[PDB]
Amino acid sequence: DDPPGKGPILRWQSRIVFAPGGDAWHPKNRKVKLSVTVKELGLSKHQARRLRELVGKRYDSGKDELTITSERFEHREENRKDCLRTLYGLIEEAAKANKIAEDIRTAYVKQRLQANPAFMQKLQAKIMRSK
Amino acid sequence: SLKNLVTSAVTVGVTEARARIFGHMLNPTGQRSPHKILRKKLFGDKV
Amino acid sequence: DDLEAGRAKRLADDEKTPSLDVGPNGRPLFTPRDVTLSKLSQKDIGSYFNFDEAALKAVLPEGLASGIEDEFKESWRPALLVRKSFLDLRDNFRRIADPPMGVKPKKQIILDGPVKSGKSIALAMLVHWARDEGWLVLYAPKGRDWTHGGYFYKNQHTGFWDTPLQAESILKDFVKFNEPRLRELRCNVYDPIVLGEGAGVGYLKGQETMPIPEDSTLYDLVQMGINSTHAAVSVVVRLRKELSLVKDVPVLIAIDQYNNWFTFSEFEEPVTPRSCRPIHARELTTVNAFRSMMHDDMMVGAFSHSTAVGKLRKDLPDVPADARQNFPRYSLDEAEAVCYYYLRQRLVRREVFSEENWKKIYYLANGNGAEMRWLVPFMR
Amino acid sequence: GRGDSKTKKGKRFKGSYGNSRGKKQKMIERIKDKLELPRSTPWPLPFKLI
Amino acid sequence: IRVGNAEVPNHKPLKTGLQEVYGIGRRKSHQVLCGLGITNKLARDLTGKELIDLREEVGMHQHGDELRRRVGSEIQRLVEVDCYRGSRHRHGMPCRGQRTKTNARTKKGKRVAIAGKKK
Amino acid sequence: XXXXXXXXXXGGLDGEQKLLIKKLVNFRMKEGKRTRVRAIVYQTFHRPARTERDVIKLMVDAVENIKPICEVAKVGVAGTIYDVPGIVARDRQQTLAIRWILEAAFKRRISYRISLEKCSFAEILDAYQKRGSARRKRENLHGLASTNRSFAHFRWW
Amino acid sequence: VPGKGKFLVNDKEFDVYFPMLDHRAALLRPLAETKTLGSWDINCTVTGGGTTGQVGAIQLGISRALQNWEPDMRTALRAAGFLTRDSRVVERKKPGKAKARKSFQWVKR
Amino acid sequence: STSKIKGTRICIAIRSFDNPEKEAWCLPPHSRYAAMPDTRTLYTVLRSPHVDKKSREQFEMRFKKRFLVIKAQSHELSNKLFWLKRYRILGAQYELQFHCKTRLDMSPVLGSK
Amino acid sequence: MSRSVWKDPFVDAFLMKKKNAALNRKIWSRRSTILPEYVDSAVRIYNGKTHVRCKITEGKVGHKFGEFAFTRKVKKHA
RNA sequence: GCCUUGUGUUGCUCAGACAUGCGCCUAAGGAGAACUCCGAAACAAACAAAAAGGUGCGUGACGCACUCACGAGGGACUGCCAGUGAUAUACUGGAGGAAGGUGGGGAUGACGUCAAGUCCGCAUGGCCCUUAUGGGCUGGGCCACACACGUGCUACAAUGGCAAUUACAAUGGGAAGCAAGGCUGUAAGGCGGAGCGAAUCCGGAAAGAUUGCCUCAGUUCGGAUUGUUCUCUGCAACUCGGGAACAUGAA
Ligand SMILES: Nc1ncnc2c1ncn2[C@@H]1O[C@H](COP(=O)(O)OP(=O)(O)OP(=O)(O)O)[C@@H](O)[C@H]1O
Ligand SMILES: [K+]
Ligand SMILES: [Mg+2]
Ligand SMILES: [Mg+2]
Ligand SMILES: [Mg+2]
Ligand SMILES: [Mg+2]
Ligand SMILES: [Mg+2]
Ligand SMILES: [Mg+2]
Ligand SMILES: [Mg+2]
Ligand SMILES: [Mg+2]
Ligand SMILES: [Mg+2]
Ligand SMILES: [Mg+2]
Ligand SMILES: [Mg+2]
Ligand SMILES: [Mg+2]
Ligand SMILES: [Mg+2]
Ligand SMILES: [Mg+2]
Ligand SMILES: [Mg+2]
Ligand SMILES: [Mg+2]
Ligand SMILES: [Mg+2]
Repeated sequence: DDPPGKGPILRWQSRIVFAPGGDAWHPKNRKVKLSVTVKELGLSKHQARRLRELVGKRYDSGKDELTITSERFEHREENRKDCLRTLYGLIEEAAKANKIAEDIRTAYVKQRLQANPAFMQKLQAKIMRSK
Repeated sequence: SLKNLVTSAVTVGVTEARARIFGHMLNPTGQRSPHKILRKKLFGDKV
Repeated sequence: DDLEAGRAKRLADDEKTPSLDVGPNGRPLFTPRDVTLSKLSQKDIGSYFNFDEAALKAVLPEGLASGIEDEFKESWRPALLVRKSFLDLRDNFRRIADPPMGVKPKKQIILDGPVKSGKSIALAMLVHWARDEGWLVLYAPKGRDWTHGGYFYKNQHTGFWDTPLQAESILKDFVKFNEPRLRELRCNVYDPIVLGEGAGVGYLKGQETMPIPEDSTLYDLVQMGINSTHAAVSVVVRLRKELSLVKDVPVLIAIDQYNNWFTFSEFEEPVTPRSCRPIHARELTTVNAFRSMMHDDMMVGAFSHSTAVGKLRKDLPDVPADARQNFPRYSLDEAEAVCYYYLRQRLVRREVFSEENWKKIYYLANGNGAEMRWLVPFMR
Repeated sequence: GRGDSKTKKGKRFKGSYGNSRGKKQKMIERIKDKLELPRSTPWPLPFKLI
Repeated sequence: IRVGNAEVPNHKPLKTGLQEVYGIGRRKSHQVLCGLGITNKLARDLTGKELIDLREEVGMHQHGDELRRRVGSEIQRLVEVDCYRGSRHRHGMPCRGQRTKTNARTKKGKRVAIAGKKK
Repeated sequence: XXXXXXXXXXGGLDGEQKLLIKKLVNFRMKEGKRTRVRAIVYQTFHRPARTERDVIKLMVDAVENIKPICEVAKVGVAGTIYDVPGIVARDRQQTLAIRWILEAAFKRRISYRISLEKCSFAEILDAYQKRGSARRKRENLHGLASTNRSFAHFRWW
Repeated sequence: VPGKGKFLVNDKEFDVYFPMLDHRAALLRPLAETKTLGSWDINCTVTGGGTTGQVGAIQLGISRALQNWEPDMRTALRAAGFLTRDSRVVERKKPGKAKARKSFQWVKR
Repeated sequence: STSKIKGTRICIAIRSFDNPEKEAWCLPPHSRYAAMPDTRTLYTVLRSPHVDKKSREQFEMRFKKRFLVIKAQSHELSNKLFWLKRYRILGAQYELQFHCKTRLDMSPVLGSK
Repeated sequence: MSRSVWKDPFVDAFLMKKKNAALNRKIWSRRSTILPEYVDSAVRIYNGKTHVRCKITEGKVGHKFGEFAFTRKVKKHA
C-alpha cells in the first residue's frame, strides 16, 4: 500500500553493513538510490524527450523508471539529499522544452508568412498607415 | 519538415547543463588533465 | 576413367523405351514436348521441363548460373523442376505487364530465403520466360563482379568512383543478346556524354564530351560506350536513364547476389598517409545507377547466402518496406519428385530405393537442394 | 606465426592490440559503416539484423 | 622494371613484386597500390602512365640506396660518439639488453667456435 | 559411432564395415581435427558413388586384397638378431592394410602434387586390381616371412 | 509435440544452428531408430559447452522425451544406448605435472 | 501466493564461513528464504622451506551467503530497526536493506510545469 | 602545440639550480639527460668504482650522462 | 556422474493467456439520412491527451512447471540368475539400472634408511666480530661471455598462411579497482564516466564452419637482429622494463 497524501511517489534504497569487532565504517554504507516513474510527473512529450536526452541510461523504458544513485558524499543522508537535489534540477531543466518548441514553431510560421503575396500587402499597408 | 526540427531543437544545450547538474568535469579538447589522478583515494594511511 | 562408361551406356539405352518416364504414384515424369514456359499450368507442378543445352545458352548468353550448372553436371540431363513458386512469380509479373480484362501484384521484388533453395534457378527461369516473351531483359548473373576487381578512380564532379572494366563488361553482356531490339529503339535524351578517366590510360586529351547525334540509337550509344574506355561509366548511367523511358516493349532488370551491393567492396581509399579506408558499394557509380528500387520499372533482386555478405538490416535503404519475399525450401511432394527424378537419372540404385530411405535423406537435408543431391548416392 | 608481433596471432600471444588485431571499437565502427549508419548511433543497434 | 633502385619482376603480381624496394614492405605496398587505384596486376601489364605514377608515388617515401646510406651513417655516428650502444655495435654484441651467456648467436656467429679447450 | 554419423544414420552396415570406416577416418587424424579428413574421405567415397556400384563393398574387397597373413619380428638369441615369422590376427590385418593404403596415398600426393581425394581413389582403385605399392608391400612382407621360415621355434609369444 | 517435422534450436532453425551434416545426423538418429521421423514438432533450448557436447545433450533430451511420450520404445532406444548419460568430463590438473596425466620431462643424469 | 514481495520491506543478506542452517535458531523471523552460490578462493603453497618445487599443498577459502525477506509496513520499520540493530548471529555478518516509499513535493517546480 | 614529446626530459635537482657551474665537478647522477646548454664542459661521471672523465660535445646532447661511462670491463678469456 | 524432498532473489519464466512503456517509416482537418454527410479553410500542420497501419527493443500481472543455486537424503551391495571350482574365498557371462564389480578423479603416506635438504624463513647449543663481520645513503653488480649442459617457447608449412563473414564455454577477478556508450589518434595511447564492494554492473574465447587469395618457392613459410618515431607505470627506464608504428628480413 502506497504512502499518505498525494503526489508522485518515490522509492528509496539504502544499505547498512553490520560488521563485527567494534569498527563500524564499511564502504557500502553511503550508497543511496531513488526511483521514480516519469509518466507520473505529467510532463509534455518534448519535456520528456529533453529529460531522456539529459538522463541517458538512468532511464529504463520497460518500466518508465528513472533511477538516481549517489555515492559521491561521505554520509548516507548527504547522498540522499544529493539525490533529491539532482531530481529537482532534472525536472526543472526538463521543463524548459516548451519555450524552445514555441520559439521555433513561431519561427517556422513567420518564415511561411514572409513568403506570401497576400499577407505582405496588408502588412505593408498597416505599417505605412502608422509609418 | 517541422517534425525533424521540433524533434531536434528540443535536445540542444544539454551538454553543459548535464555537467552542471551532475558535477561532471568537462574537457572538450582532450588534453592531459590531473582530474584522473585526483579522483583516486589516498592510500597513504592504509599503507 | 572407364567408370562412367556403364552409366552413360545404360542412360543411352534407357531413352529407347518411354515406359520408364514415371514419377511419384506413376504420374508421367516430364512435360509434354508441345508446352513452352509461357503456357505452364497448375497441373504441371511436380514435373520436369526438358531443355536443350545449346538453346538454353542461346537464350541466356550472359552465363549460366552456378546452381543450374551444378544440377546439370550431376543429373547429366538438361532438365529443371517446375515449382509453384516460379509460377506465382510469373503470374505476378504477367499481371504487372498487362492487366486482364484482391492480390495486388508488386513491381519490385526482392527474393530472400534459406540458403540453397533455388533463387538463382527461379530467377533464371523467369528471365528465360521474359526473353521468350521478347522483352528488354537486363540480366546480371553475378553481382559480385560489379564490386570486385579492376581499377577504381574518383569522379572529379560527383564524388563517386568509376570502374571502367566492369562498365564495359555490363554493356558487352547486354548487347550480346539485346542487339536487334537496341537497333530498333531510339534515345530520348541528347545531352553530351561527359568523359571520364580511362582504365589505366588516364584522361583523354582534347576530348571532354562526346556529342550525341540526332539519329543515334541505343545501339549506337552502347557501341560508343564499348568502343571508348573513357565513356563506359557515363554510358552505363545513361543506359540506366533510357531504360525507364522506353514505351515499346516491357523492360525487366534482374540482379543476382543483390545483397553484395549493401556492404563494402574490394577497393580501399587512402585517407591518411599511414591509413586506408574501405569503400562502400553505394559509392560506386554503376552500383549507384542501379541499386535504388524507388522507381516505376520492373526489378528483381535475388539475395545470395553462399557469398559471405553477413547480416543486413530488415529495413534496407532505398527500397520499399514490403519488397521482401520468402522463397521456401522443398516440401514433401517436391522432394518425392526430385527423388524419383534422380532414380530415373540413375544417381541411385534400383534395389535400395524406398519411401523410408528418401524420407530419411530429405529429413536430414531439411529440403536443401545441394545437400539432397550430394546425399542421394549414399542411399542404402 | 605466433611469434611474429606484426600479425594477429603474434599480437594475441603478446596480449596487446594494434593495427593487426584492433579493439572492440574497430568492429563497432566497421559494422556501423557497413549498414549505412551515422557514427553517433548508440551501440547496440536499435534494428533487427536478418 | 627499374622502380626505386631494385628490379621488380615482370611475371610476379605487383603487390608482392613491389616489396623488393628497400624501404617498402607489406603495408606500404598496399598503400602505394591503393594510391594508384590498382588492386593487383602483373608487372608486365603496366602502362607508362601507371609507371610514372608509380615512380612518383614511391618517391614519396624514403627508399633505396639513400635509405641504406642513411642507416649506415647513423650506425656509424653512434660508433663515433661512442656511447654504450656504439660500443656494442663495434664489438658485435647485442645492444638491446639481451643475454650474452648462451643465446647471442645471430650477432656472434655459429658455434663452429667450439670446445673452449677445458671444462 | 561418433565417426561417420551420416553413414550411421543412413544405416544398413555391419560391425566390420563400421570398423573399416572408423579406421579409415581416424588413422590420419592429427591434433583432434576430424573435419578435413572426414570431408576428404566422404568425397573419395562419393567419386564412384555417383556411378552406381557399392562403394563400401568395394572398400571391403580392396582391404581384403592387401590384408597380410604373416609378419616378422626381431628376436635376440645369444647376442645375434634373428627375424622370426608369426601369424597376424584379424584386427591387425585390417589395421596394417589401411595404414599401407594411407601411406601409399600420401606418398603419391607428395610425388604428383594433385588432390588428395584423387590420390586416395587412385590407390584404392589400383589396389582393387591386384597391383600397386600396398600390394608390393604385402608381397615384400611375405618375402621376409618366407625367407626366414627356418627360424620359427624361436618364437616367444 | 506431435506434428509434421519442425525442429527448432534456440529460436533458430537447426540447419542454421548446426551447419555440419554430422551434427544433424547425430540429432536425427534417435528418431530414426524408433521409426518416428516426420511425426514431431520439437523445440529445444540449449546452452553451455561446445558443439558436440550440445549435440549430445540435445540427443539425450530427445530420447528421454520420447520415452516419456510412450514407454514401450525403451527397448528400441536402449539397444542403441541413447539413454545412458556419458559421465566422462574434463579431468583436473594435478600439481607437479603439466596436465592431468602428462608429467614434465625427466632428467636422469 | 508465491510471487515476489515488492513494496515496503526489509531484506537481510547474511554472509558466513559456515552454513547458517547449522544454527537456525538465531535467525530473525522472515517471509521468504533463498541461497546464493558459494564462492571459493584457491591457495597453492610449497610444503618445504627450501627446494621441493613439485610438492604443493592446496587450501581454499569458501564464502556462503543467504537472503531473507521480511514484509513490514511503514509504521513499524522504526520499531523493527531497534531490535535489528542488536542481533547476534553466529559467525556471520548481516546486511540490512530498506525498501520504503515517500511522495514528491511539486510546489517549487510546478511553475515550469 | 608543436611539441613532439609531451613530457620534459629528466635532469636532477642539483643541476636545475646551478646549471653550468655545477658542470665542472664530479657527478653521481648517471640518470640526467645531457641538455643543449651543457656543451663545451668537462665532467667526471661515476661508474660504480671510479670517475670517468668525459668532455660534452655536440654528439652527446639528448643522451644520458651514464651512456658514456661504462660499468663492466670488457673481458678477454684465456 | 543419476533421482527424490524442501526453500525460490540478484537465478528460471517454455507453451497458452491478459495488460503495458519507449523509439522509428508512412499518411491523416471538428458537425443533425444508414461517426457517414455537405459544413469551415488557404497555408501546411498533426500540435493538451485522444486518431490508423507496418514494426524494433522491452516490462508488469500470473508463476518458479523447466534450467540453476542451496540444505537434507536415496542409489551399487557380487544384491539376483547360470556355469567353472575346493557348496568356502573367488573367477567367467547375463538381467535390471544413470552407473558393475576399486564407477572416474582427489585427499590420505607404516617401521625405519639416505649423519638426505634447510643455522640465508624461524627458534636455537658452541665458537667468533664489536670506531666493525654492526647501522645509513648514493652509484654499480646479481642481466658479463672463447665454451659446455638442463628446462621451455616459436618454427621449418598446403592436414597450411592471410583477409571478409559467422557460431559455441568454464574457472576466476574487480575500490591503490573493473570500467558500457560517446569524442580524438594509423596504432599503443589520450578525454570523460551508465552501473558495481558485486548470481544484479564490468573484458568480441580461440581452434571450428562459409567465400576468396596464395601454388611448392627459402615463399603471402619463419620473425632473429637492427634503425627511426612515439607511449605507459614511476622521484627516476643508460647499464636494465612493458607496449605501438613503419622499415630492415639471420638461422
Ligand atoms: N527448380 C529446381 N530445379 C532443379 N534444381 C533445383 C531447383 N531448385 C533448387 N534446386 C537445387 O538447389 C541447388 C541450389 O540452388 P541455387 O543456387 O538457386 O540456391 P539459391 O536459392 O540461389 O541460394 P544461394 O544463391 O544463396 O545459393 C541447385 O544446385 C539445384 O540443384
Ligand atoms: K645483458
Ligand atoms: Mg545465387
Ligand atoms: Mg608470415
Ligand atoms: Mg576510431
Ligand atoms: Mg568504448
Ligand atoms: Mg571439473
Ligand atoms: Mg521444484
Ligand atoms: Mg553387466
Ligand atoms: Mg586409506
Ligand atoms: Mg650431510
Ligand atoms: Mg649458508
Ligand atoms: Mg623442472
Ligand atoms: Mg557514476
Ligand atoms: Mg567475486
Ligand atoms: Mg579457421
Ligand atoms: Mg578454405
Ligand atoms: Mg617472407
Ligand atoms: Mg622506453
